[PDB]
Amino acid sequence: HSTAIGRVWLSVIFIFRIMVLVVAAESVWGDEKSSFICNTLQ
Amino acid sequence: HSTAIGRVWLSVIFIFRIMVLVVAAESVWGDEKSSFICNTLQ
Repeated sequence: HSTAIGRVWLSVIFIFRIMVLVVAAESVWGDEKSSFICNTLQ
Repeated sequence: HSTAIGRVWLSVIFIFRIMVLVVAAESVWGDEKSSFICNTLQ
């Protein structure tokens, strides 16, 4: 029922976001807090 | 040749400063820098 601009392009871009997020979830943001250190001793 | 106000009182006060400084030199100020710590990790 959808037109061509959303049937193809929107779905592909959504899959692109899914794949990029999966790649960047465990890898880029895996050590976001463990390696987040501050210069203070508190 | 000195008068009474400096022959007795001034000398005694000077000795008082000597004794107090000797007591407070190694004891009070002995760990002035070794125990001087800062909250930073730098």
